[PDB]
Amino acid sequence: DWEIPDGQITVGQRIGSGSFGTVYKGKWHGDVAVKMLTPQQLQAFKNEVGVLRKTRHVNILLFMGYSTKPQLAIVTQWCEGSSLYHHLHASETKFEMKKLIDIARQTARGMDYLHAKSIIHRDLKSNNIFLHEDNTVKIGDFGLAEQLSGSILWMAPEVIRMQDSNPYSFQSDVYAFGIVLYELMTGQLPYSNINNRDQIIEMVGRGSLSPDLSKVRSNCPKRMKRLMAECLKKKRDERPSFPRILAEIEELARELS
Amino acid sequence: DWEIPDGQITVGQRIGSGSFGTVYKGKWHGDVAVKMLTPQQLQAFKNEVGVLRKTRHVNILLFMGYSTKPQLAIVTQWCEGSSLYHHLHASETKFEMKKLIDIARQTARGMDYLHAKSIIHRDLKSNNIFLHEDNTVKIGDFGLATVKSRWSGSHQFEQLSGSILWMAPEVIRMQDSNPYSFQSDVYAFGIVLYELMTGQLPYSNINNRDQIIEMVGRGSLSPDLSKVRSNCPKRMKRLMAECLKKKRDERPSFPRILAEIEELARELS
Ligand SMILES: Cc1ccc(NC(=O)c2cccc(C(C)(C)C#N)c2)cc1Nc1ccc2ncn(C)c(=O)c2c1
Ligand SMILES: Cc1ccc(NC(=O)c2cccc(C(C)(C)C#N)c2)cc1Nc1ccc2ncn(C)c(=O)c2c1
Repeated sequence: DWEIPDGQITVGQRIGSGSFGTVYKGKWHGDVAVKMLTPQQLQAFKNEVGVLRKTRHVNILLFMGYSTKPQLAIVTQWCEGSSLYHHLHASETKFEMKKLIDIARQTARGMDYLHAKSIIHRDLKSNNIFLHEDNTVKIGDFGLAEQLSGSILWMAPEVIRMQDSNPYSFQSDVYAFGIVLYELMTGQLPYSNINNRDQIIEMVGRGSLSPDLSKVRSNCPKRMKRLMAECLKKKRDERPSFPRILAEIEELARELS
Repeated sequence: DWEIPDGQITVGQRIGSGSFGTVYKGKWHGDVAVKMLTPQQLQAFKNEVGVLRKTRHVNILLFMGYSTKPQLAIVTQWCEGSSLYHHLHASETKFEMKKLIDIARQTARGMDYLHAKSIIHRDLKSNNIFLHEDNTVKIGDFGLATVKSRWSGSHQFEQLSGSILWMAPEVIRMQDSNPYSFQSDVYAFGIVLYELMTGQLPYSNINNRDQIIEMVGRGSLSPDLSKVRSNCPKRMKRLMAECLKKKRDERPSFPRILAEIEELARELS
């Protein structure tokens, strides 16, 4: 099975921490990442292992195993480099249009696979798209934790309204992908001009606010700008599905190279 | 689970073909490789899916799924680029020592993982080490041949010509009809290390295959370790010699192989 016996993993350097969980770099048949969980977090651990063991895709963080003794741990592959957010907004790594579209294609592949497996990511954003060895996209959920300040920009109008106390779906994931596409094609975050977070939460929820699509770079293909606008629509039933998103991106990638 | 429904995979270009198995490049949530088998190869298919679904490692070919309708199909990730054999021997891709050691380190990681999962590779060679995007090692078994004796308990080197260089002395002897082990896999890895550090295949000066089969089996033949390049680390040459020993019980295990290479890599920076 995927259960890793006690004493096999060599837990190294502490990478990040929050309440509930701590991530480490470790050794287990090469480089690995280990996420340690509190004994209280047993159900959450079981649900996270259950979702991760359903995935075998190049563009999804590779699940490798879990441990139950001495503590609850989730073992994945070690990602090398930084997130797409870091590249676009923290560093100033100026990518060529070819590479931008490739990242978008690799992300659509990962998202399309998840949806086919009946998995909603629930928190798709550039901070959750790892650029492994500066080339391969690895979609994961790297968060550890008003409290959702780092996810509001990618939140669909109905998610912000918490519309049925169950506002998450394949369509809300499509919306977040439209925001990732915005980031890639403009090189910036949406609502950069707006100072208050409560203004964003209120105006997006009401329908009074949407990203400025005139901010896209001059070499942004026409098909990409249309698809981004289709992904960002207010009514979720108007948004496309990922099989259509991916085929549109793949057809665009070949038309460029 | 991992069964892929009919009509999902778009089977594209034919990459390679052999007795029993044909491989294709396809589309299924991005790029994929599809291996179609004959309906008569059902047991082999089940055994191959069974072994592949036990693996989740960066340095092992990523299994993605399978289909049984209209034909038996094994779906894996699509590898980009060429094999380590192609880089070292068919081309002249001249790697720096840093990269050579990294390839060996990534291969020892993959091999160590397999052994921990109680998987003997059975046919490790530079042709089965894919250099994905010219950087990440992906160990798989890319052979489509199936050549041997189906009924032959003791059997043939006229169909195993592409694997004899990596075959341990006891594998060639087929002694006990049970010659495959973790130790025979360690031997093949010693030959991959030879290839990396010399830049050449062992016994390049010997013309007859039957001469190689006879002399290696008898103990009368072993690779010329003076052929290693001048910047080959001392630790690497010793480890290669330890991996290539005639008595299999004298060969090291991969946890140790890995530990020696990893410390060596950091010792080079
Ligand atoms: C160690 C770990 C274990 C589990 C998870 N879990 C997930 O990412 C996840 C959890 C639930 C659901 C999903 C889905 C399937 C929705 C996706 N994608 C993913 C993340 C991690 N974090 C993790 C993994 C690899 C890493 N490599 C390099 N660096 C520098 C890191 O910071 C790092 C962090
Ligand atoms: C499509 C396929 C399905 C299954 C396997 N099977 C194995 O690799 C395998 C079969 C049995 C056992 C093992 C083990 C686990 C021992 C290893 N390693 C591996 C290979 C392939 N071949 C395959 C896979 C990806 C490819 N990408 C690029 N290129 C250009 C190819 O030629 C290609 C070929």
